[PDB]
Amino acid sequence: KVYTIDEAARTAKFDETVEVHAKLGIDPRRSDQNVRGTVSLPHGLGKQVRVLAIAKGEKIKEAEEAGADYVGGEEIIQKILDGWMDFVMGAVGSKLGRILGPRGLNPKAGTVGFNIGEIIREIKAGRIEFRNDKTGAIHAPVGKASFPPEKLADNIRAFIRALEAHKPEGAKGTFLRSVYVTTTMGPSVR
Amino acid sequence: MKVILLEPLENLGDVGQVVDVKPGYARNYLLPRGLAVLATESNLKALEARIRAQAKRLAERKAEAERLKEILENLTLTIPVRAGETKIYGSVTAKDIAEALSRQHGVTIDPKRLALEKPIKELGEYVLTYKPHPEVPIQLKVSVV
Amino acid sequence: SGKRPIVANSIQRRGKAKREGGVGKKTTGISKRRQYPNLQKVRVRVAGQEITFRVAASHIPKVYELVERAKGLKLEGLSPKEIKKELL
RNA sequence: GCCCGGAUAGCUCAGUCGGUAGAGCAGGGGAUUGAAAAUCCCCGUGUCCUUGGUUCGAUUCCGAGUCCGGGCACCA
RNA sequence: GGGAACCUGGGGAACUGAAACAUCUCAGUACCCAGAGGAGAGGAAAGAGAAAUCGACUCCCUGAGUAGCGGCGAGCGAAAGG
RNA sequence: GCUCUCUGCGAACUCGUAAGAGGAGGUAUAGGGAGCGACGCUUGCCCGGUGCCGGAAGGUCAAGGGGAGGGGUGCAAGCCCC
RNA sequence: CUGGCGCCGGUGAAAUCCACCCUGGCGCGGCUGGGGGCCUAACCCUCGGAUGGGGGGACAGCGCUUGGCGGGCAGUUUGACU
RNA sequence: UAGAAGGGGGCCUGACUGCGAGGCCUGCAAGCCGAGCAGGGGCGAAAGCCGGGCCUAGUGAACCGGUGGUCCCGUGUGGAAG
Ligand SMILES: [Mg+2]
Ligand SMILES: [Mg+2]
Ligand SMILES: [Mg+2]
Ligand SMILES: [Mg+2]
Ligand SMILES: [Mg+2]
Ligand SMILES: [Mg+2]
Ligand SMILES: [Mg+2]
Ligand SMILES: [Mg+2]
Ligand SMILES: [Mg+2]
Ligand SMILES: [Mg+2]
Ligand SMILES: [Mg+2]
Ligand SMILES: [Mg+2]
Ligand SMILES: [Mg+2]
Ligand SMILES: [Mg+2]
Ligand SMILES: [Mg+2]
Ligand SMILES: [Mg+2]
Ligand SMILES: [Mg+2]
Ligand SMILES: [Mg+2]
Ligand SMILES: [Mg+2]
Ligand SMILES: [Mg+2]
Ligand SMILES: [Mg+2]
Ligand SMILES: [Mg+2]
Ligand SMILES: [Mg+2]
Ligand SMILES: [Mg+2]
Ligand SMILES: [Mg+2]
Ligand SMILES: [Mg+2]
Ligand SMILES: [Mg+2]
Ligand SMILES: [Mg+2]
Ligand SMILES: [Mg+2]
Ligand SMILES: [Mg+2]
Ligand SMILES: [Mg+2]
Ligand SMILES: [Mg+2]
Ligand SMILES: [Mg+2]
Ligand SMILES: [Mg+2]
Ligand SMILES: [Mg+2]
Ligand SMILES: [Mg+2]
Ligand SMILES: [Mg+2]
Ligand SMILES: [Mg+2]
Ligand SMILES: [Mg+2]
Ligand SMILES: [Mg+2]
Ligand SMILES: [Mg+2]
Ligand SMILES: [Mg+2]
Ligand SMILES: [Mg+2]
Ligand SMILES: [Mg+2]
Ligand SMILES: [Mg+2]
Ligand SMILES: [Mg+2]
Ligand SMILES: [Mg+2]
Ligand SMILES: [Mg+2]
Ligand SMILES: [Mg+2]
Ligand SMILES: [Mg+2]
Ligand SMILES: [Mg+2]
Ligand SMILES: [Mg+2]
Ligand SMILES: [Mg+2]
Ligand SMILES: [Mg+2]
Ligand SMILES: [Mg+2]
Ligand SMILES: [Mg+2]
Ligand SMILES: [Mg+2]
Ligand SMILES: [Mg+2]
Ligand SMILES: [Mg+2]
Ligand SMILES: [Mg+2]
Ligand SMILES: [Mg+2]
Ligand SMILES: [Mg+2]
Ligand SMILES: [Mg+2]
Ligand SMILES: [Mg+2]
Ligand SMILES: [Mg+2]
Ligand SMILES: [Mg+2]
Ligand SMILES: [Mg+2]
Ligand SMILES: [Mg+2]
Ligand SMILES: [Mg+2]
Ligand SMILES: [Mg+2]
Ligand SMILES: [Mg+2]
Repeated sequence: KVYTIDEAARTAKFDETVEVHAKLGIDPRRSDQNVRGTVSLPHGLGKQVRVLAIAKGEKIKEAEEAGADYVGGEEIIQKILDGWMDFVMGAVGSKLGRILGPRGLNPKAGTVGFNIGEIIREIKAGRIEFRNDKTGAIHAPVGKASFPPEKLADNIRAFIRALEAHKPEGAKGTFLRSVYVTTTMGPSVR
Repeated sequence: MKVILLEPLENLGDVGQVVDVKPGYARNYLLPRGLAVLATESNLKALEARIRAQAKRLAERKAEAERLKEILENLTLTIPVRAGETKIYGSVTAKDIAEALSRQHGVTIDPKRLALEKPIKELGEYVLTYKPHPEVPIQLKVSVV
Repeated sequence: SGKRPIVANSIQRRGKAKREGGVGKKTTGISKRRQYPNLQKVRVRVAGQEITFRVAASHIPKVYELVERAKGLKLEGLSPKEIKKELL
């Protein structure tokens, strides 16, 4: 309706299963997609994200008190390597090939937050709020969302997952909205 | 081709029904056989005429069947039928149930429309219903002497 | 060829062009010859009595409208003039 | 100059909506045969055009490059 | 039905020119036909075109061989405004 | 006189813009076109190329249908274009 | 759901359920298209003179438009040196 | 023409941009040579040499279009079409 009807999501449990499933358009010419790492988002979700810090044996006091549950160092590089079940996720910034214990035993891992001062701080914002959701080959889209606890607040999907419209060449029309999850899903103009 | 049907047809029958047909069909069948006419304002409005004009003129015997029912519904005649206890001597027909009524109050009643199946022939307190469509139950109080 | 209501028939020309388009390179013209555009005629039989017109068949309808006029006059053999004329 | 299909064994051509590279013929080794064919057997050999990129991996999927073959329109 | 031309409409060439020729030219000319009359035609804006603009139409002088059109050849050629 | 061939009848074919006419008040033992040329004895081989006849597949193919996608404008809906 | 949890242990990738979607197919609906039959009423041909009866029949015919064949006919071109 | 225009090697890209005194040849219009100035470069310590090739053949006015580019024009204004 008009813009959106966040409240329209009126059974189950904590309905955090809300999403942005609006369609898309393949890549015009030589291109693709990519979700902005930790897409700001005017929300916090009240999540205790288990942010992993590719630190070492020195950053084990603040890497934990910066918004992360737990953090490991280099005594788990080739330690959690003798099992296909032993091994968030950051990475050693710069040209460092962190792709040694991360290039083998496939999940999600790329760019992260930088701060050669300490893993924790009062300026440790944006590192437990939003994340990503890029191309899906079949049709990317498919984003995240808060839960059944907000009026027009849940309308973040807009200037956020919707304003994600920033990376794209030209050979169609990025559209065909649809929002929600784990119950059903409606749709309105974007 | 917008046209007004006359004879009832299949998929387009109700007369006076404005329906769109193939130019040709209209031109070489419906129109030539006088089964319809060109939905031209001229005829179209003239149709509306036969529409309202009769849509109320038939809704007339409906406005009077109501400005009637409100009286024969409460009013009872009471016939001075010469009888003895049960069996009457000369059954009371509508014409009497009408005569003894029109010439008793001044109201006109059809010696057929009354919706009667037999001239009774047995005193009592009879209550019936006039005709057609919505009914107006007139009652009759046949006494002796 | 005639016309009834409507009216007659022009005499067009021609164009034999053998060329690009002006959306690639030029476009020259082979020959102009005198064509004759006959006026898509067509005949109509109508009930006024037993009448026949040769409507420019783009006006066929006008035939009827003109029929939709009971000028109040018995036989005359043709009764077209009135029709085709008291017309308009 | 635009629109189509292509490049795979020596040759002629296949093919999964990503998992092995396969036919027919030529050619060689054998049987049979008056002669010569036709039959009958076993193979032999691959950067799947060149580059990247996609994917855990690509004959294949997409970008781009070169050669090849088909179709259509121009030509001052 | 007739009438020297003149006029309006409907039809409508070629020779020539292009130093050949087909577009183009000659030319809407010659001619044919219908019709009008002392004239015929046109004529009171669904106009013009850049002017806070003009104000039916027709004729003459300009505008102007300009603007343009054109195998951008030969050659053709306005309108507004005054 | 022989052969090939077209023609089922509103024939084919010819004339005419048309109406219509001829064909023919005929109907395949009839009409039209072609070539050879009484009669006798005969009339070989070649469908590569051309023509004609035959082929409800494929190839190519103009309007038109179709709209992936793009462009010009506006604040917009839209209007327009390829 | 009203009895499967869900990780399992492994696998590149994990199963309940909700989604939006790639591939292909099926089933009702919108809007456009093709081919087959039947009919009559336009149109056409006929019928002791029919406001009709037969035959043909949305084809034919004819208008506008597309592309093709096309010396049947027309306009032309087919250089110079020597 | 070896007192190199020939043979080899190292760095290069002047097979530049703006221009152009003065001439050769010559019916026209074409063709040819060219010192020097400016800019920003190459090679050499330097003087210097460098606007293609030892030199003369290897080529085609205009018109009509095609691709780019840009200070220009763009029909009342802006943008477009051109
Ligand atoms: Mg294991
Ligand atoms: Mg898709
Ligand atoms: Mg051409
Ligand atoms: Mg029409
Ligand atoms: Mg009249
Ligand atoms: Mg009129
Ligand atoms: Mg070419
Ligand atoms: Mg392909
Ligand atoms: Mg292939
Ligand atoms: Mg090959
Ligand atoms: Mg292959
Ligand atoms: Mg091969
Ligand atoms: Mg083959
Ligand atoms: Mg074989
Ligand atoms: Mg063999
Ligand atoms: Mg063999
Ligand atoms: Mg062999
Ligand atoms: Mg061999
Ligand atoms: Mg050998
Ligand atoms: Mg053999
Ligand atoms: Mg063999
Ligand atoms: Mg091998
Ligand atoms: Mg090979
Ligand atoms: Mg390879
Ligand atoms: Mg290999
Ligand atoms: Mg060429
Ligand atoms: Mg006179
Ligand atoms: Mg001429
Ligand atoms: Mg001439
Ligand atoms: Mg001449
Ligand atoms: Mg001559
Ligand atoms: Mg006078
Ligand atoms: Mg006068
Ligand atoms: Mg007048
Ligand atoms: Mg103007
Ligand atoms: Mg003048
Ligand atoms: Mg002229
Ligand atoms: Mg003037
Ligand atoms: Mg005869
Ligand atoms: Mg014959
Ligand atoms: Mg003959
Ligand atoms: Mg002879
Ligand atoms: Mg003999
Ligand atoms: Mg022989
Ligand atoms: Mg032959
Ligand atoms: Mg043959
Ligand atoms: Mg055939
Ligand atoms: Mg089309
Ligand atoms: Mg189209
Ligand atoms: Mg638009
Ligand atoms: Mg399970
Ligand atoms: Mg959906
Ligand atoms: Mg899909
Ligand atoms: Mg597919
Ligand atoms: Mg189906
Ligand atoms: Mg079915
Ligand atoms: Mg019949
Ligand atoms: Mg009949
Ligand atoms: Mg037809
Ligand atoms: Mg000739
Ligand atoms: Mg001439
Ligand atoms: Mg010549
Ligand atoms: Mg000579
Ligand atoms: Mg050197
Ligand atoms: Mg000179
Ligand atoms: Mg040279
Ligand atoms: Mg040299
Ligand atoms: Mg020229
Ligand atoms: Mg030209
Ligand atoms: Mg304008
Ligand atoms: Mg303008």
